[PDB]
Amino acid sequence: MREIVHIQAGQCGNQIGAKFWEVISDEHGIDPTGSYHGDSDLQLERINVYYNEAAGNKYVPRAILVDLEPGTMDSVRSGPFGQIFRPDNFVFGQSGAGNNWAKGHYTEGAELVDSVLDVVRKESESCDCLQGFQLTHSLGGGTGSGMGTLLISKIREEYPDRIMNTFSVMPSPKVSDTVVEPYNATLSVHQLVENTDETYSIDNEALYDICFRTLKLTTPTYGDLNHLVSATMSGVTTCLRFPGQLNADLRKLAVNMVPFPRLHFFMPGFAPLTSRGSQQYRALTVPELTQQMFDSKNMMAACDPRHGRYLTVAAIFRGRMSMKEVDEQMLNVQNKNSSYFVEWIPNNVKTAVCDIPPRGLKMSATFIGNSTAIQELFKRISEQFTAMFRRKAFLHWYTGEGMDEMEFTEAESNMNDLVSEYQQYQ
Amino acid sequence: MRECISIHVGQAGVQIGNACWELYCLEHGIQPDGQMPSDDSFNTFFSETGAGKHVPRAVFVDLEPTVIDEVRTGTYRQLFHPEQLITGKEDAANNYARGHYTIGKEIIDLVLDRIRKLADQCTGLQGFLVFHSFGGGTGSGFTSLLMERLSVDYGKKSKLEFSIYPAPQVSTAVVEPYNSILTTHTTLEHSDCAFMVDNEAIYDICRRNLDIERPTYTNLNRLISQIVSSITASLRFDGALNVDLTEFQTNLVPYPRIHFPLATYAPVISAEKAYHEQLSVAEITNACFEPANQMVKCDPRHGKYMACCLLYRGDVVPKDVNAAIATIKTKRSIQFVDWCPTGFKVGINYQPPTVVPGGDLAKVQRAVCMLSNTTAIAEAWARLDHKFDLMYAKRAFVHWYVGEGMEEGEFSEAREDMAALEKDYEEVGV
Ligand SMILES: CC(=O)O[C@H]1C(=O)[C@@]2(C)[C@H]([C@H](OC(=O)c3ccccc3)[C@]3(O)C[C@H](OC(=O)[C@H](O)[C@@H](NC(=O)c4ccccc4)c4ccccc4)C(C)=C1C3(C)C)[C@]1(OC(C)=O)CO[C@@H]1C[C@@H]2O
Ligand SMILES: Nc1nc2c(ncn2[C@@H]2O[C@H](COP(=O)(O)OP(=O)(O)OP(=O)(O)O)[C@@H](O)[C@H]2O)c(=O)[nH]1
Ligand SMILES: Nc1nc2c(ncn2[C@@H]2O[C@H](COP(=O)(O)OP(=O)(O)O)[C@@H](O)[C@H]2O)c(=O)[nH]1
Ligand SMILES: [Mg+2]
Repeated sequence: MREIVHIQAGQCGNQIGAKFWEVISDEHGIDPTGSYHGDSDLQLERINVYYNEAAGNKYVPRAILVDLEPGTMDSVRSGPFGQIFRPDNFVFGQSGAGNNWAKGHYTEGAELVDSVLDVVRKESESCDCLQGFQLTHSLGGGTGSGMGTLLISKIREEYPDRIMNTFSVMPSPKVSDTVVEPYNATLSVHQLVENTDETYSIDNEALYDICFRTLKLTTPTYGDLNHLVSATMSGVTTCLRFPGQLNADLRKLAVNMVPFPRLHFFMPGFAPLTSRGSQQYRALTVPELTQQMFDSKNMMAACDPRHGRYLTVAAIFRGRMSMKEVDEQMLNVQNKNSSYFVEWIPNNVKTAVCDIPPRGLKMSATFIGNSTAIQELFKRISEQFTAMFRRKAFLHWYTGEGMDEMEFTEAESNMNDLVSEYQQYQ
Repeated sequence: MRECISIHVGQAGVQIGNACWELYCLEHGIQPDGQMPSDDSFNTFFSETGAGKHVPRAVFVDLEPTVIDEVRTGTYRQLFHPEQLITGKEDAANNYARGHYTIGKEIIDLVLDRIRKLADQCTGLQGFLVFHSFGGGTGSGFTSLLMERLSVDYGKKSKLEFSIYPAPQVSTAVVEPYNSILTTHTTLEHSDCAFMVDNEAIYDICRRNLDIERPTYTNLNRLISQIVSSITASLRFDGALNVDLTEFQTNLVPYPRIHFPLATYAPVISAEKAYHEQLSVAEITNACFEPANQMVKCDPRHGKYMACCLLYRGDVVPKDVNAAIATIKTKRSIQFVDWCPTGFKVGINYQPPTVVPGGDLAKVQRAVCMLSNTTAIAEAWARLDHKFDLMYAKRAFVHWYVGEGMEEGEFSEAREDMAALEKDYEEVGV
């Protein structure tokens, strides 16, 4: 029944993934051993969406773990929840990607993908009815960007009608740890625009802005950023795991969210978010849940939605709440902010409402925004790529892996074609 | 004898069903396990097995498991026959073409096999009661696949249809206008009386009459079931003027395509208000001609009425009803067509309206359901085809419908057929 297969690529994809498995195991009431210890029948009713049932009532997550280095597998396997994953589903090389997209796609991961894909088959054949693939990765560096988009291409060719749904941490100018992220990202966005059905664009600059200007964390780690990402990952699949007043499958999102086939790059968000020193003074009620959820400060990509228009927004609410109050607030937002929504769509907001809020919250909303402002993320990556490529800087590392300057020219061509399609509707 | 097969489709139809069957069980005194402690009044809605178990004449259909798996687990798990709660694997995704062409194409011959096994227990089947959302993928596409089959399989039998229809402002989906327009062939060709209802109108009725500031859907579904209990009451109970389900249609429907009445119910009232007013037949009759109580956001004063069925129930007497409708004929704001000098069909049933014990709505000695054919409803269509036009001019989501086996020309052919219905309701008002 609507199974998801989840796949983790590179350091970032395995880190946002290994936190996601701690979050959905808390929801489903599964112990770090793999045993169920939860309160409620509703936790166990849809455990099949993310887990395989196994002997002794142990539940093994339907995750494939992919890397070109052993050291992230060693860090996950030794971690808070590491023993829960199937030993056969850790698929890895020895020599890394070197932060090179061409090592991922053409050499080091082209060797390994035959050993990955045949595990994705064992999980997908163990499904009763697969709904889709849920892939976590980063667009900077080489493993997530270049092997993860190789793997998207292989799974897309094999499963053409299932949902391909990716969570994609991607570069920004003021929070960059690598010289060649513009190249790696530009070569990777060229694969996402053609193959994925949804891509959730996430940024470390926006995840630090939530930590500093909303949560008021003094020293936010990558573990704190991974917690913000994985809350929205748990959010969008909620309606295929729990009952609700309005159910929305990942496909019921896509049909409402994607007006034209290629405009599937989404900007996620979450509510409530508070400092731990101010949760005492807020009322969590749907109007306050809404006023935060649509705030330019709350969204997990550096694009301000006041620099564009929304095509579609989806607000996936969780908790015991009024349908009048939810339908009132999603009306009031797009009438009082009407200059920020496209006027050729007569209602821009999808709503969904689950009966089961996150453990320790009375209510939650996960926000998904499709906005013409996402062009500013692809535009800045293309403007950084352009400066390095106009002088062929660092290209012997890619052409030494058998790549061409023609593939760089074709990737940046397709990047500006994606920017032009979002700008067209602005 | 006098059976009705009740078919509940998608999330909206199933959740209205879970309120309808909550009501019918209380009204006939059937326990939620289907047993009856201590007349054939239940026979329209329940088949009786030799154990003394009353099993409902209903089919619940959804293309995804979630809502019917909740019916299979909640207090009514023992009421229904387990194979007439029908689920697929795959959601219809608010896409008409998944409901009609691609996903619902697999479940249909299992659904019709259950309807046949119900109809073969009916000794004198009166009609079908079909419950759905106009905005849903299962709601529009599966109901339109099912009705096309029922209209060749049961061509004589009356098909009454209860539709949650998109609002002026309130909406839950971007593609609600596409699914609703594609449905207009179903209601025109394969339905006999189609009761449009609106979430935004019932929310405003809840705010003004029930004093509930922020309602859920469970508050709406206890009003949509109160109307079908009032339509079917003459089939189930003794009355002064019992109305047959074809007698109803012979007075409601002036022309074959002109079968989209409004409905309203009175008194919708909070139990705290109901002590401080007397709620006489004339008060509750006049309440039905307020714009404030119409369950579609359109104004009846911008139309002409063609025919009304005032379906009274409880402590109502034919004197008081004649005296009431004589005042409705006196008022010039309530305008009828020149060609209907009679105006009113009246039904009067001796069974008071049943309170659901968890409900927002008062105990009252009297109720009326007014079902009402009026030209005004064409504005609810002229709202929604203007939502369709803005999106279809851009082809704004059409690749998801074309991608699941629909002809692109069906959008033009559905907007065309809606303009011919909106023409007919303007054309008869002269
Ligand atoms: C008493 C009280 O209100 O406690 C809250 C709390 O103080 C706040 C600050 C929590 C807290 O969040 C954080 O500390 C945090 C830090 C960095 C990044 C992200 C979160 C909380 O830790 C987080 C925790 O949330 C959960 O436990 C959810 O089930 C969540 N899962 C996890 O956080 C989790 C943690 C460890 C292991 C496994 C799961 C979740 C989110 C989305 C979907 C599914 C589950 C909650 C409500 C609280 C505390 C405990 C203080 C907040 O988080 C959530 C998701 O509600 C941060 O802002 C909100 C508002 C809350 O008021
Ligand atoms: N009153 C009422 N309205 C409902 C209820 N559930 C859904 N609706 C309305 O139904 C419309 C959307 O239809 P869906 O619930 O998505 O219909 P569906 O057939 O399940 O659609 P699919 O998921 O695509 O199969 C919205 O306008 C809702 O307001 C309910 O329980 N009561
Ligand atoms: N949020 C998050 N970002 C990370 C994490 N680790 C690395 N990153 C950041 O995102 C980029 C990810 O690249 P990486 O995953 O290391 O490349 P790969 O291993 O070759 O795929 C890095 O440059 C970091 O800025 C992590 O745990 N969480
Ligand atoms: Mg549905």
